Amino acid sequence: AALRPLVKPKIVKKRTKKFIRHQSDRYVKIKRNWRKPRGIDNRVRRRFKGQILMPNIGYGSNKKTKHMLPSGFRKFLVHNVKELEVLLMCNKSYCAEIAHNVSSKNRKAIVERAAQLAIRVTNPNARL
Amino acid sequence: GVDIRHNKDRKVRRKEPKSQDIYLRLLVKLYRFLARRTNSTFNQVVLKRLFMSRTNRPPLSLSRMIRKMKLPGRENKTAVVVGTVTDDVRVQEVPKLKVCALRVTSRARSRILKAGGKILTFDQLALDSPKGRGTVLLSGPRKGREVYRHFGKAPGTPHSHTKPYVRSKGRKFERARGRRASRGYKN
Amino acid sequence: APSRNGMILKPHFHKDWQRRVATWFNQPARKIRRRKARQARARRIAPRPAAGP
Amino acid sequence: PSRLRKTRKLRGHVSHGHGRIGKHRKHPGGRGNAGGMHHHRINFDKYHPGYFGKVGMRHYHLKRNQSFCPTVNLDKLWTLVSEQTRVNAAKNKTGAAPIIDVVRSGYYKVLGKGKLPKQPVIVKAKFFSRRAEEKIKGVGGACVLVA
RNA sequence: AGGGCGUGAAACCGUUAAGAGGUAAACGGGUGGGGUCCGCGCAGUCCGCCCGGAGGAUUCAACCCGGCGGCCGGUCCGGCC
RNA sequence: UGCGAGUGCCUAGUGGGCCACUUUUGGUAAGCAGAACUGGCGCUGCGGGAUGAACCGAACGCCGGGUUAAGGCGCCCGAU
RNA sequence: UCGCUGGCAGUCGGCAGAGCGAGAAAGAGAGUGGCGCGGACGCUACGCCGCGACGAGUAGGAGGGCCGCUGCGGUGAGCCUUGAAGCCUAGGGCGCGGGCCCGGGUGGAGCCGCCGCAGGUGCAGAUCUUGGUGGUAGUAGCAAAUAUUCAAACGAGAACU
Ligand SMILES: [Mg+2]
Ligand SMILES: [Mg+2]
Ligand SMILES: [Mg+2]
Ligand SMILES: [Mg+2]
Ligand SMILES: [Mg+2]
Ligand SMILES: [Mg+2]
Ligand SMILES: [Mg+2]
Ligand SMILES: [Mg+2]
Ligand SMILES: [Mg+2]
Ligand SMILES: [Mg+2]
Ligand SMILES: [Mg+2]
Ligand SMILES: [Mg+2]
Ligand SMILES: [Mg+2]
Ligand SMILES: [Mg+2]
Ligand SMILES: [Mg+2]
Ligand SMILES: [Mg+2]
Ligand SMILES: [Mg+2]
Ligand SMILES: [Mg+2]
Ligand SMILES: [Mg+2]
Ligand SMILES: [Mg+2]
Ligand SMILES: [Mg+2]
Ligand SMILES: [Mg+2]
Ligand SMILES: [Mg+2]
Ligand SMILES: [Mg+2]
Ligand SMILES: [Mg+2]
Ligand SMILES: [Mg+2]
Ligand SMILES: [Mg+2]
Ligand SMILES: [Mg+2]
Ligand SMILES: [Mg+2]
Ligand SMILES: [Mg+2]
Repeated sequence: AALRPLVKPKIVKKRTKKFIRHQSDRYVKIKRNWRKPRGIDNRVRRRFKGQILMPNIGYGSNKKTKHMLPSGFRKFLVHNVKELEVLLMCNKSYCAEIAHNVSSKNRKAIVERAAQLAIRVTNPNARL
Repeated sequence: GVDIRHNKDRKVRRKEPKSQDIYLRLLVKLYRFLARRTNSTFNQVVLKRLFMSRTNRPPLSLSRMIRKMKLPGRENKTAVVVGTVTDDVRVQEVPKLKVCALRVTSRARSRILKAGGKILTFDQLALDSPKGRGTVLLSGPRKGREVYRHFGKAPGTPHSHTKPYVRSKGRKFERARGRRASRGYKN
Repeated sequence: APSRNGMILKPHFHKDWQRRVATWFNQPARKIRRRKARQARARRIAPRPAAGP
Repeated sequence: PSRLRKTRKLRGHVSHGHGRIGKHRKHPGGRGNAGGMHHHRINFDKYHPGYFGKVGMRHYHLKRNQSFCPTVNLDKLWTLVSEQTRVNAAKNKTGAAPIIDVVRSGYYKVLGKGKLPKQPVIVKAKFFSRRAEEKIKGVGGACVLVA
């Protein structure tokens, strides 16, 4: 059994789809990263019915459940074993991550030390 | 929908000092606590002035301070300046004074101490009188800066003694046509 | 074009001022050279005053 | 620092903050301060009266060294010497008067603006004004001229 | 890495697999279906205190010896600023 | 009856406008040219007018429930 | 978001005594006579907390970016041939967004976080510059000046030698 968080409230998200840039489907030169349209005659900017939506501030997530992984934990990036004693006291709320650059032999030691300290790791069997 | 306007909803006043002086921010913490947890408006005025910029807290002079402290009634009270106390060389006799100030120039300090006065920082003022009672709050002339004689009704407009922006003052610079009566007209 | 109240100025930048701009990047080198020459003169005139007559 | 200025916030806005109706053209009013008489007339009249025209004489070879004469005031008169001088002069009952030579300090003319403390002085200057002389007389003291 | 040979992107093309196809195609919102993978899913949480039962230890409170530390002496003595 | 006010600096863009009820000048008249008052469009999406810059209603953060405006309820198409 | 320019230094604990929301100013005032050793969280105050109202926007203005790129001073007893940068991905996620973090693969030598500093710092357009690649399309076309055929040889191979 994995390590459960202190509380697991029902996470509500106002929108699950991403905000794709207008006319990013038609061209390859236009990437899906959002850019606010600024054309004078642009129907997405003028918000005509049935067009692409825009990232309002109203879509913001509940502050109590923001940045929260589906398990109920908040991510934290770890590069070496010296920065797990940091999460030693943030035990039931924050999980850990091994940075992609860490080699296998150090990733091991990080994993056993986290297991000893009861800190949850979301990528515990990454490279092997 | 509601029929209102949003032009003036946001106030413009300062909420914190714009500066990063750590001693100033400690003073602000102390006086925030005092103003919140007391019922004296003196502390509110003091921190409001702590928030201000330099042009809004001009230097105060020994001459003004001595005159305003020898005004009748306010004997042996503590003068309080949220600015700077500068020295004034055109004053001869210095009385005994009890000043509290953010900073005092060296010669002003020498004059006051030799005359037998006492100079305080705002932490000592808070320790001595939390409500600031027995104090006379002063400030420097706020419109003494040279910038203010350039403001208001534009020069070259009837009945406006406004200083113009001239590169240099002399005989050949902006003195002929809107100034004389012979050269055209006079404003 | 003039704007709201301000000063009316006369920049002398209508010639070709950029083809002749004297920078001072060699100022420390010139100071070092001058003082080295000064010391050389002072020790070539052995007992005489350094500042001259 | 370019990090803090306005060009960084205008990336992505087409006109770079200069509008679209009236573009940012090159010199839409003439170079420099042209048209002072013609189409900037009311700016020049409204903020620079007297700018156009001539007045007064001409002086072909003017010498500021000839026209040089700094001034000092009776307020600042006692600052030109040490306060030891003033204290000893006030203390002394013989009646001796200290000599205040303003040419040594670097002033040529004495103008009398403010009060003067009740103490005799011999002021040794190059020029005097009538009011300064009367104030020095009133405090009780002499004005000696030097060349 | 096979002599214009480090890495080898996009536009474009070949083939394999999956899906689909009379209102050019593509797009937004809402579901549904099918896939590829993931959960290492497949009898499902623990954490304190107390009660009861079997256990096992050099074992508790108190007392004595030594060391260290924190606060005082209404006004202990001595320093330093 | 309602409402917190006063005051100072620095300042960008703009200086091609157009439409509608009532008033109104030229013209036979005009989706013509020129004015007055108010409101709009430009800068503005949304329900209705099948369709539409300015018409009628109503002005906008992301959502659940309820109720209405103008306009509608044979079928397209929600509602006799 | 704005306003209240609202609240919180009172975590005042056996040297203790748990309060400051309630219609109507101001003392949980001081004195003078007549056993068991115990009590959650909090407050990067540039933080945390509590009420109300509000949320259209071109030209333009301002603020915040723990958005992003390159380089310098500090700093992480930082990362790395047990695999850095770069690139690909029907893999898992976070953020309203700019973007970012993991997994897999390829690759083979360097790279990044935080505090400041600096700038030749973010592209969809400009009949933009340079390089490359499509549909058109196996299409247009290979038509000025009369003309070629048979046999053999060489040759891997002959309408053309
Ligand atoms: Mg438009
Ligand atoms: Mg609203
Ligand atoms: Mg608005
Ligand atoms: Mg405003
Ligand atoms: Mg301008
Ligand atoms: Mg804009
Ligand atoms: Mg501008
Ligand atoms: Mg343009
Ligand atoms: Mg213009
Ligand atoms: Mg124009
Ligand atoms: Mg210009
Ligand atoms: Mg290779
Ligand atoms: Mg290659
Ligand atoms: Mg393919
Ligand atoms: Mg197929
Ligand atoms: Mg008309
Ligand atoms: Mg326009
Ligand atoms: Mg408007
Ligand atoms: Mg509208
Ligand atoms: Mg119709
Ligand atoms: Mg509804
Ligand atoms: Mg209908
Ligand atoms: Mg808005
Ligand atoms: Mg190599
Ligand atoms: Mg560079
Ligand atoms: Mg580019
Ligand atoms: Mg491009
Ligand atoms: Mg062919
Ligand atoms: Mg053909
Ligand atoms: Mg031919």
